[PDB]
Parts: sequence; structure tokens; C-alpha cells
Amino acid sequence: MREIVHIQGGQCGNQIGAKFWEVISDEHGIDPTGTYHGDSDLQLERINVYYNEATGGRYVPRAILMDLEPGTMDSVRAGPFGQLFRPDNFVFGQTGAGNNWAKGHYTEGAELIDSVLDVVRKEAEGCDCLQGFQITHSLGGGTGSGMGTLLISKVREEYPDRIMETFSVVPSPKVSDTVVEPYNATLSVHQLVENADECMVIDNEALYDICFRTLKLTTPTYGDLNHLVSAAMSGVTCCLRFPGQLNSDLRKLAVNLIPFPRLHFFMIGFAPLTSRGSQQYRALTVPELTQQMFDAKNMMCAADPRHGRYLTASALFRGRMSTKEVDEQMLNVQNKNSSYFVEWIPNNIKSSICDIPPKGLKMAVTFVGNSTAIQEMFKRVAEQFTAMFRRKAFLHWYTGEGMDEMEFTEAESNMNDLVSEYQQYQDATA
Amino acid sequence: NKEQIKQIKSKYESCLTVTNLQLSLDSFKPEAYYYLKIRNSNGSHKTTPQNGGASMMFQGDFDIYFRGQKIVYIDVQEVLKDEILDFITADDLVGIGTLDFEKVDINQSQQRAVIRHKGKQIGSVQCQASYEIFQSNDELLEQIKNLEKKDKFWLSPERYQLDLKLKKKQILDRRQMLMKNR
Amino acid sequence: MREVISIHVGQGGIQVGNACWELFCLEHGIQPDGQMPDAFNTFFSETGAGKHVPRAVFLDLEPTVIDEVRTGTYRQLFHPEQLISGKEDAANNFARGHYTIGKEIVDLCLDRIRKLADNCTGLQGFLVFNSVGGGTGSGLGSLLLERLSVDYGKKSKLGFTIYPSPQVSTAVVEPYNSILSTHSLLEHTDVAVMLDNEAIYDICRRNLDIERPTYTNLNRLIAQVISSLTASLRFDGALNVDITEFQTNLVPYPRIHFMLSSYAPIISAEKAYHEQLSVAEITNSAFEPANMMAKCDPRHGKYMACSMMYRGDVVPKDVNASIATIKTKRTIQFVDWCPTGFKVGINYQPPTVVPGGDLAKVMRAVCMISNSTAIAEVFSRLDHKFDLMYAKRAFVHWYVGEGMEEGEFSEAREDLAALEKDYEEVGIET
Amino acid sequence: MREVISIHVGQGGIQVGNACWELFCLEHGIQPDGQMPDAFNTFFSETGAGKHVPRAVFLDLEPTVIDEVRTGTYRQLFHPEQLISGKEDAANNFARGHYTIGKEIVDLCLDRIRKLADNCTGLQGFLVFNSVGGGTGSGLGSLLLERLSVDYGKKSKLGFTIYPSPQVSTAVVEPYNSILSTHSLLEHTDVAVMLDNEAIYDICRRNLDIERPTYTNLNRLIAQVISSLTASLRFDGALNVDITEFQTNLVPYPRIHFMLSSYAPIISAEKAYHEQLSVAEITNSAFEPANMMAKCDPRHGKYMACSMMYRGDVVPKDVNASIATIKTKRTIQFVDWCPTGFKVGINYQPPTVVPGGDLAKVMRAVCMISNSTAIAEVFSRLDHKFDLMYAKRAFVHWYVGEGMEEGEFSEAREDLAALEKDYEEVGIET
Ligand SMILES: Nc1nc2c(ncn2[C@@H]2O[C@H](COP(=O)(O)OP(=O)(O)OP(=O)(O)O)[C@@H](O)[C@H]2O)c(=O)[nH]1
Ligand SMILES: Nc1nc2c(ncn2[C@@H]2O[C@H](COP(=O)(O)OP(=O)(O)OP(=O)(O)O)[C@@H](O)[C@H]2O)c(=O)[nH]1
Ligand SMILES: Nc1nc2c(ncn2[C@@H]2O[C@H](COP(=O)(O)OP(=O)(O)O)[C@@H](O)[C@H]2O)c(=O)[nH]1
Ligand SMILES: [Mg+2]
Ligand SMILES: [Mg+2]
Repeated sequence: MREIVHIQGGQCGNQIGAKFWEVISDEHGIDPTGTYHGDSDLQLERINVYYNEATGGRYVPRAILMDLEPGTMDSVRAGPFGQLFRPDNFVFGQTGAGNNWAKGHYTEGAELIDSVLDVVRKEAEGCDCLQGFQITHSLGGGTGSGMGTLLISKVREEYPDRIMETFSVVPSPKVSDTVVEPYNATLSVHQLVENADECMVIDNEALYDICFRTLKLTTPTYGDLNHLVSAAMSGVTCCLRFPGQLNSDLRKLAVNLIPFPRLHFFMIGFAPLTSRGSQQYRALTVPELTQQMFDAKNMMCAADPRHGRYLTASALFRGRMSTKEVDEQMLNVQNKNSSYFVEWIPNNIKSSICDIPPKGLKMAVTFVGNSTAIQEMFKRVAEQFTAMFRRKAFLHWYTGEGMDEMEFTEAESNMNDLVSEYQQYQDATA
Repeated sequence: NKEQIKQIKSKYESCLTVTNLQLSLDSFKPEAYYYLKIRNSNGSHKTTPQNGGASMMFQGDFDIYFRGQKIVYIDVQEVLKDEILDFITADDLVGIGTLDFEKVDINQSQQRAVIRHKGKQIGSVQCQASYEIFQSNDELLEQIKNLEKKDKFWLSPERYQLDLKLKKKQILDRRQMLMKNR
Repeated sequence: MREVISIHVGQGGIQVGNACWELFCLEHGIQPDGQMPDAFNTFFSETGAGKHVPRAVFLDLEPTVIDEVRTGTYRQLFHPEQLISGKEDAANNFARGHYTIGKEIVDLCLDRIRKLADNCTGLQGFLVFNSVGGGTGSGLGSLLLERLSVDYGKKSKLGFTIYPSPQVSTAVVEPYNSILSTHSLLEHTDVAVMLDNEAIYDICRRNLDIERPTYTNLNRLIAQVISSLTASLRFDGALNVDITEFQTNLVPYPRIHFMLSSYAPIISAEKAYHEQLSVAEITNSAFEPANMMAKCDPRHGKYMACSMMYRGDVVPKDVNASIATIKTKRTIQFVDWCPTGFKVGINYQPPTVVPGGDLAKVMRAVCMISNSTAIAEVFSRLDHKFDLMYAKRAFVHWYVGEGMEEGEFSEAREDLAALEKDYEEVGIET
Repeated sequence: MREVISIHVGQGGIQVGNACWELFCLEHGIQPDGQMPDAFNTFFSETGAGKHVPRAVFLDLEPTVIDEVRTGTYRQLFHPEQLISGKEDAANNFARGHYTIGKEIVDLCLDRIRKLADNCTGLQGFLVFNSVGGGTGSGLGSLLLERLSVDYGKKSKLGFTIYPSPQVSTAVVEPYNSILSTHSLLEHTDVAVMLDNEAIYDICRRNLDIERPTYTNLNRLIAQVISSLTASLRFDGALNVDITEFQTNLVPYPRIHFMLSSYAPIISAEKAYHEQLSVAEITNSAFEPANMMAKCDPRHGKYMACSMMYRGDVVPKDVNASIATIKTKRTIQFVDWCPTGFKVGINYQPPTVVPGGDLAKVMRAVCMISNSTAIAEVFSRLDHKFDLMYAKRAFVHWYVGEGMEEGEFSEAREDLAALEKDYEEVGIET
């Protein structure tokens, strides 16, 4: 019951999913052949959340994979746990977008999306009670940031009451791999605010910083960043698949973390994270988890959370632990940092406990906090956008496929309005 | 005419008809003949040569067909004419005008090309322009066209002899122009 | 399901095509007979049983080079009737190969192009190679590009032209046809890469330590650059780049698409292994002005956008840590309206070595394609060379007598003046 | 229980009959002696024990060719008294072979035809071969057709006539008898196929790469076309076609039954196997104007109906997918009052190869029989050639003195004018 379907688009989203599904399968004891080989009874009670049942007793994820080029899905199939995905759900084009948002949203993405929407509708109509959808995509690419966001609007138009999740990677100015990143980032943020019920920003720069400083491993690769993102993704829905002292589905988090409908851009972090050589030194206790949870360097975004004030915060503890300690520590982390918490909403931290810890760990915490410090990312994105747009650089590529500069002006104005009205509440006082 | 128009409209995106070409140069040679060569990426037309005067008026309708770039060049050519033999002995490029028809006001029937040589202005051509979006050498060509209308076969022995006569004469006229240009 | 067709016209084009086609056959394990004793599909096609046929066509009016090809070791590889050959050479006369003898040959080439294109299903685009300072090369390249631009339309075409050196020259009349061909491909080619011989001679002398190089050594380096550019289409990589993802990242405006390339490392086996060849040092060497593949000084102009490809065991974090260092340096400055200018690609397959060649085997390499404002100097010097002889109308009779009009020389001069004005207008700050 | 009788008259007819009768004997496994060391019944008859006798008759007034036949390796095959031979040749005079010497021979031929027909039980129809530009061929063909049209009535007769080339000619008087024979067979033959020599010479030169062809090479291609046409009667196929199923599909009106043929692929063993010979490429090659078996341009006229035969391992869906592509092309346009114009036949038996011949062994082939409006050009040029000499009454005395009336020349001219007017009247849209 109350299950969700998985939809991913683009190369970055496909690579994120290729590790997210591996993590989920390892958590539920599903072999790469789709056969259950788990140890505990609880591993099968709520498997309908992510997995479907077919004849022969094997399980198949309800994931939908889409891209405008076939290479990435032809590569993910040969990887481990690549056989679980149903071949029918693979939809792709023969041309690609070339990191051009217009091509992936107006000319090419519009004709292809009917086929993927057909299978999306097939998956949603069938399921017992829908909880919602979760979306993984990147804002630095053309086909992803175009087709995914248009699909968001199409899904929202047909299921207005369901919940919608988006895990979005925004292009940081530090590690830049594409010159046209500001254009399709700014165009995508315009559409994303209007339809997504929840959005979670993730930055490659913050992932590299975490890998270099906390784990202290010499050579980070995309596999480590994907593993961290996958652990963070799994931590959110853990209590929906396992029993606990205070169950809290996604809708309950939506109620408690979004004060106003347009303020739904969160930054997350996962604890504990320790190096291989120091994993024996540390002792896992609730104070040790909560001190690392609120650490500024532990956030999955380069945004500095002590440059603003938290509107609200959430924590999803895992493992068996006493609730009194959790509540007193949450109170203590809020009394010692009163300057960084907005004062006109008292008791702005939500807590939840799940009795099933991750495989290999005795305690774990997932942190989701809505803070005013996120304005800095939109500020720098808009700064680069307005630095590049004033000369109409690279504009002809977009304008040759039916798009105009008016949609750029409206997007810039709406993004600046969002930036302004997000900080409006930072200076608000009672 | 309908089938030819249909083939033209299938191959080209638009036509420009140029009429009433008036050449004005800062200096004419009074003893020299001038003609206009009107060209685009798809072909070229030539006016009849006229004697140099303070303003020259070239009559003719010049249909210029486009498939992309809407630029016409007007080359001004000076010609030495041998009055005894009625042939062109040399052709010298005086200057080039450019008409950019994306900038031509659809409401202005009159257009002006500035003629330039080595980057300096040396005159202008004025013309009327309309836009639609979709034995002498001439006697020998007219005889060939009249045989094409009479014979169901593309290669009569008489046509082959006339085509050989035409080619020999064009080589002689080209040699006379190369001799006049020396 | 992704394909590309390479066009080779002229003596220089055929001699660099031979150079790239030993390298591709060696890299995909195909013997010179064409027989193997799913990545080949980008350049080759399967015949059903046994041999592979290249997706390439060789053009020339002068039969000597084709006859040399049809008797060498590669006689069995190419299809017998795609090596189109003429009888009479254009003899360095541009008007000949554009108006007199090229027209009767161009129809067969277009028929061959159609017959090759109907086989491909996912055609990415075309590649073309031609030495500019020759009659048949420049003329037939211009005519083929003009025919293809209307037969196919929006398909992408890439041109690896070899412009004459600043002072070193083999002919005496090459500025005329170089200027005319630049006129022709300015409005007809999507990408043009600079390849003059003098810079590559200096590269060989300084790094490879060869004091008597021949054309084969130059062509092998060009072949390596081509392989590095197209590796991302036929090998798995952490950060892929497609051909269609260029005009959205390197071409700010439709007129400006001439850029100059560089490669690193270039080193011989006698002293390669004594140093570690870290990613930082190779990416520093790639940006050195003396390692430009075209004899132009980047210190004389701004950068617009840099697209640079890695291959081997490089890790993205090391790439970011090196892009930061380059942004730090004061001798390299980017244009004002471009905050980020780097597009990064990472591939896993290390560069392959050709036996008996110059380059050694290494695990890391970098190839950069950079668009800079300094390229206007080559246009200015070619224009100055052209004006000197066009003042007295020298050598013009060799062109007027081949059907070309007198005024055709002037408009190419006007287009070059327009291009030089445009390059100055773009490079000024706001 | 299905039979067909082939008639060979004249030197060209006998020389193409020899060519087809090596091929049939080779295809059915019968040795040249006539002995095998149930499909044969279409062309042959069983004698009770041992040898097979062809259902063919050879006619000529000039004895040299028949004497050559009766001494070659095939002396034992044909029945001794069905090789009817005369004593005096007609010497390119049509009036001779229609009024003077052909009448005394035609009775024996008709007796032989009756003796062969009484043996058959399921007679499909007759085949006739005759080179038109000769006296005995055209005259005896006309007389035989006129006798058969009244002796048998509704039985179908097919004529594989070889008209003279546009400019290449062997005689000087062949337009006269060509026009007269066209007059004779216009109202007497159900199907006439164009076979002029110049087009087949060009085919051999371009594809077979033979620079010095002889008549045997032409006759082998004609024999292959005949075998492809009649394969459906003696081999199992997924989509069969009978001879009687032609006037219902290719002949819109009783007057219009002249059509021109083409064949594909035509390729030598030296370069055949390097390419895959897919059905799409062969069906594209068959429609190429340069591969017409008669020197006429199909681009100059509309199509009326296309009947095209396949043989080998071709699958119907691939045929449909290729008919769609041809309907797509803008250079091939059908007549307005014909929405669908294709009749498709598929057979399983691949074409057989003759040892020492030109063609190689392939698994797929296509033969098309297409009726088009462009055929009027050959009639117009033959008419123009006729008028030039008929203006001065040249060579007429050679015809008036052989019993023909003066006015007989004019009415053939009037019938050709009527045919040309009819072809123009049909091709105009409604
Ligand atoms: N990099 C490189 N350049 C070459 C090579 N061969 C010729 N060139 C250049 O090509 C220019 C002249 O054009 P070519 O390619 O030699 O001759 P072409 O293009 O066939 O033109 P034609 O003279 O009419 O045959 C010279 O200035 C050379 O610089 C080569 O092997 N490598
Ligand atoms: N395709 C082809 N045509 C031939 C061949 N032999 C002759 N012809 C053509 O036949 C025409 C003349 O007719 P022939 O067949 O040679 O002679 P005929 O039909 O027996 O008539 P007579 O001259 O009276 O004997 C010539 O114009 C040739 O083009 C041949 O072997 N193959
Ligand atoms: N975490 C992670 N990020 C990736 C991976 N591959 C690419 N990216 C990021 O995705 C961005 C490029 O997105 P792109 O591949 O063009 O998206 P697309 O246009 O939808 O295919 C780069 O800036 C990378 O930082 C990966 O395997 N893992
Ligand atoms: Mg040459
Ligand atoms: Mg004879």
C-alpha cells in the first residue's frame, strides 16, 4: 500500500538510479536475478512499495527509464543489477538534444513523450493506493532538464492530488562541465517551482568536498557520489517500508516542512560518515549523530547554512534508540543555536524514529532542512545567466527551434522574484 | 509556362524581378561601353552594353531565383567594342554593388545599390524590384530552339552542326575579348 | 545505432585519411584485410559475414594518390567504387574545381553519399578533410558542402581544414583560393578547425625531438586528435559528449565557428616513463601557447569557450582541481560575458599506439578544442597577402578564363572584412 | 499441367533463344544431351523414357544459324524437324518476308505449332522473340502473329522485341520495317517489351565493367529476365503471379501495352560479396533511370502501373517497407487516376548462375516490368527518322517491287500518330 513509482531521465538521473536500485535491492536481499535470499521476515512485508510481482516468483522494479539517446540505457543494462529493469520500460530516441533545452522540450521531447507517458499511465493506474512519484534528473543537461520538467507538468495535470518528489542536481560554478549550463538551469527552475511538491538540490561540488574532507579517500569517482546520493534517497522512505515508533510518510513531511506553497527547496545530508581508518575509533551515539547532522560541511550543497536562518528542520533517525534522548538532543541543538532559527515559528524541528537500521550500520540519520541560505545558489545562477544573456551569446541555438527571448525574460524575472520572496521571510520579525 | 513555373516554384523559395536599372558613376569614359552583370548564388544575367554617359538606363526584366541567401551582386563591366566586327574584345570590372533583399522594404518599388571599387564608392545603381515568395550568337540560339520545337528527337544532325558552329563562335569571341584586354 | 561519414578530398585530405584509417582499424582490432581474426558501428558497417567496410569516400581529380591507395596493403578494405577518381587535375586553380571539371564528378560523389546514408539509421553528422591551399581540394570541398547543405539541411558537418602557414608556403597562389574557400565555407560549415603545418612542425621538433619530419608524422598527430574527439561515441565514459552537443557550447554566434586545437601529452618512449604524467601537468601543457596546433598566439586575445576531452583513468575531482588552477592564472583571461567557459568530457579508453610511430603508450591524455578571439590574426595576414597581388590583378587571368566572374574576388574580401569587424565587436566588454 | 510455347524467328531471335535454352536446361538439371543424370513440365515434355524435348520452335529463312545450332553441343536436344529453315534470306526487306518467301514457309510452322499444342493440356500462352530491324524477323513475326490471332483467338501472346537504338544502328533501312512491324503487332500482341541494345551496352559497361561486350553477354541478361518472369509458374512461392494475370494489372487500355523492363542486381563476383545486397538497395537500384533495359528516361513521364518480381529469401514486410520509400520520393510520380500501382510477386528459388558467364551467385534479385508514359519518345524519334527518307520516297522501290502497295506506308504513319496522340491523352490529369 501507499507505494510510489520511479521515473528517471537523462544520463545523470540514469546513473543515480543505477545505484539507488542496487542499494534498495541489497537492503531487501534481492539478488541481481530477482530472487529473494533475505534473512528477516520484515524484508518481505512491505516489498510492494518499490517492487512488482511476476510469475515465477521474481520481482521487478516499477521504474521508467527515458533518454533522448540510447547509449546510457544500453550501458546501464550491462552493469550489476541491470537485468531487474523490465525491457518494455526502456524508451529512447535516435537523435538526442545536445544539451539544448529547446530541443529537449519543444521539438524532440514533445513527440517522444507520448510513449513514455503511456507506460507511466499504465504503471500508475494499476497500483493499489498511489502515494506519489519521485523524479531524478539533472539541471545541467538539455534533454534531462527539458523532458523531465515537461513530464512533471504533464503528470501534475493528471494527478493534482498526489505528491511529487524531484531530486535535482543544479550546475555549480566551481565544477563546470558545460558552457550552456546557466540557460537550461534558469529555464528549468522556472517550470520546477510551479509543479513540484518537493525539490531536493544536490551539487557535485559539495559531494567532492565531503568525499575529500570527511571520508578522506584519495580518488573520488562518480560511484561514490552516486552511493552517497543513493543512501540519502533511501533514508527518506525507510519508515514507510519498516515499522517504527513514529511512522511518517512523505505527505507528513510535506505538511511539516513547507510553510508556504512556493518554499519547497530543501538541502539534505546523511550521517554518520567516517573514514575507513577511523571507523573503529568512533562510538555511535545520538549526540555523535546529531552533532554531525547539523554540521555545515555535511550538507549535500555548497550553500553555507550559517549564512541564514532555518525556517524548519527534519530528522529521520534509524535503529533502535530511546526517544527521550532524541527529543532532549533536538531541544539542545535548538537552544544553543537560537540565532540561526527563525523566531516567529516555535518548535520548528521534526523527528521520527525507525527501528530498522541500514545493513551494516547500527544507527543512521537523514536530515532535511528548509533554510533561507539556499538563496545564494539562485543568486549565482542568475548572475551567470544575466552575464551571458546581455550579449545574446549562444541564443541563436535556442531561438532557431521556436523559442524566443520573451520566455527568457519571464524566466529571469520569476526566478529573481522567487529569490526576493524567499529572503523576505528571513528579515521578517514578530 | 504553367509546368515551367511549377518546376521553378518547386526548386526555389522566392523570386525577385529587377527592372529599370539606372547606372550613375562618378566618372564615365565617353568612348567605353558598359553592361551590368546581375548575379546571385544560382546564376547571372547580363544587360546589353550601352555607351558611357552621365546616367545609363538598362531596359529588361531580370528574374532572380533564391534558395537561401537573398543577396544580389550588380557587377559594372566596362567593354571595348570593335565597331567593325560587333564583338566584345575585353571586359574590365569597374565595380560591384550589393543588394541585400532582407533589408529591402516590400513597400518601396525603388532600390539603390552603392557601387564600390577597392572599398571606395564610385557610383550607384537604382532599380525597380518586385518580390514573390513561392550570323549573331542570338540568331544561332534561336535556330537551335526552333529545331528543338520541330524535332521529337533531342539530337538531329542539323542541331549538332549548329551547336558546333555556336561553340566555335563563342571561342572566337572569347579570344577577341582576351586580345582586347591585352 | 550512431554513425558518422568522413569525406576526404584532395591530396592532403587523402593522405590524412590514410593516417586516420590505420589508427581506427588498429583501435578496433580489424586487420588490414578487413577481417577480425559492438563499438565498430560508428565508423564501419557489417557485411553479414566477415569483413567490415569503412563509412568513408575518397575524392580526387588527379589519379596518382588513389592508385597508390588501391595497390597498398589496404586494397582489400575499401569498397572498389567509392574511391572516385578523375583524369585531369585542377592544378591549384580554384575556378577549375568549382566550375569546369568538378561539376562532372560531383554527381557521382553525391550518389555515393546517398548510398552510404541510406544504410545508416542514427546518422550523427559528416566529417570532411581538405587542404585549403589547392585547387581541387578547396573547390570540390566548397561544391560538396554547398550541395549537402541543401540536400540534407540541418545535419551537422565538421571541417578539418589546413590553412597555410604565416610565412612558410609551398605554392605562390594559395592566398587567392584560401580566401575564396573561406568565403564558401563561412556560411556553409558548422565547425572549422585550424590545422596549419608550421605549428605542428614546431611541436614535433620541440617535443618529439625529430629534426627531419615528413607529412606522415603530422598526419598521425591529426589522426590522434580525430580519435580523441570521436572516442566518446564508441566507448563507455563517466561524462559523455556528442557531436550535436557542440554548437550549444562552443559557438556563441552563427558566424563565429573557427577554433584552434591542442593536444597533450606529446612525448617519446625514451623519456616518457621518467615522469608521472599527472592530470594537472598535462592540462597545464595543453594550455601552453607553444603547444597550439595552429600558429596563433592565445595571449593576444580573449577566450570565448573551451571544450576539452580527457581519456584514460582520470578522475573528475582531479579535473576540477585543475580547472580551478587555470582560472587562477593571470596570463589567461576569459571574455566578460562568459563566467564559466569549460565543457569537460571524461572517457575510460586510453589512447592507442601505432607500431613504428612516434608517440608512446600512456594512460592519460587531454585534447582541447578552444574558441578564442585571437584567431583574427590569421585572417588579417591572409587578407594582407591577398591585397598585395590583387592590387595589380596578378594571376587573375588564370581564374577569369575558367568561367569565374571578375567581381567574385571582391565579395570574398568584403566578407573577410565583415568577419574581422565581427570578431572585434564581440571581444569588447560591456 | 501448365505449359508455354516459345517462338524464335530471325537471327537475333535464334541467338537469344540459344541463350535462354542453356539457362533453362541448367536450371532444371537437364544435361545438354537432354538426359537427367515435377517443375520441368512448363517448358519441356516427357518422352516416356529418358530425354526431354523443349517446347520451342526455331524459324529462319537463312540457313547458317540453324546449321550452327544443329552441329553444336545441343544437336541432340531439339527435335530434328522443328528447326524450320528456308533457302533464301529476305535481306532486310520487310515485303519479302511478308509477301514473297514467308508465305511458303508459314504453313509448316503453323503445322508444327498445332502438333506442339495438341500435346499441352493447360496451355498458358505463347512467347515470341524477334529482332525488329530485319526483314525475315519482322515479316515472319507479323505473319505468324496474324495467323495465331485467328487460329486460337483469346490465347495470350508475349513479344520480346528488340527495337533499334536512338542513334546506334547496324542497318540503314531499319526504320521502315520497324514502323511496319509496330503497325502489325499493335493490334495483334497482348504484351510487348522494349529491348534496345544501347541501354544494355551501358548496363554492361557500368556494372559488369566489361569494355568489349559481344551479343552473348546481352542475350544472357535477356535470358535471366525471361527466367525471372516465368519462375512463378514452376517454383513454389508465397505470392504467385500467372501470365494471364497481366492485362488486368499492367494494361489500362487495349492500345497501350508497350512497357520497359529493368533488372537488379547486376554485379560481378570480384566485388559482389563486399556489400550486403539488402532488398531495399536492390529495389532502389531497379528504379534508377540509368538501369532501364531500354534507352528511355522515366523522369520524362508518369508511371501507369509497376509489376515487379522478387526471388530468393525476401520477406514481404521488407518489400512493403521499400514500396513505401519509393512512394515517398519526389522524383518518381505516378499518374493521378492510379492510387496504387504496384503488383508484387515473391518466389523462393534464387537465380541460377551459368558457368563462365558474367553474373555472380546471389540470394536476392528483383525484376520489374513497368508501364510508363515516357515511352512515346522512341515512337517520336523513329517517326522522325522515317519521315526524312519517306519525304523523297527513298528505298521504296525495293518494297513496291515485292508485292506491297504504295499506300501501305502511310497508314502505319497514321497509326503511329494515333498512338502518340493516345499516349498524350492518357497522361493528362483530370
Ligand atoms: N598537413 C598536411 N598538408 C598537406 C599535405 N599535403 C599537402 N598539404 C597542403 O596542401 C596544400 C596544397 O594542396 P594539396 O592538398 O597539396 O593539393 P590539392 O588539394 O589536391 O589541390 P591540387 O593542387 O589541385 O591537386 C599545400 O600548401 C600543403 O601545405 C599533407 O600531407 N599534410
Ligand atoms: N540484342 C540482340 N540484337 C541482335 C542480335 N543480332 C542481331 N540483332 C539485331 O537485329 C537487327 C537486324 O535483324 P537481324 O536479327 O540481325 O536479322 P533478321 O531478323 O534475321 O532479318 P534478315 O536480315 O532478313 O535476316 C540488328 O539491327 C541488330 O540490332 C543479337 O544477337 N542480340
Ligand atoms: N553524480 C553523478 N553526476 C553525473 C554523472 N555523470 C554526469 N554527471 C553530472 O551531469 C552533468 C551533465 O549532465 P548531462 O549528462 O549532460 O545530462 P543529460 O543532458 O540529460 O544527458 C555534469 O555536470 C556532471 O556533473 C554520474 O555518473 N554521477
Ligand atoms: Mg593534387
Ligand atoms: Mg538473317
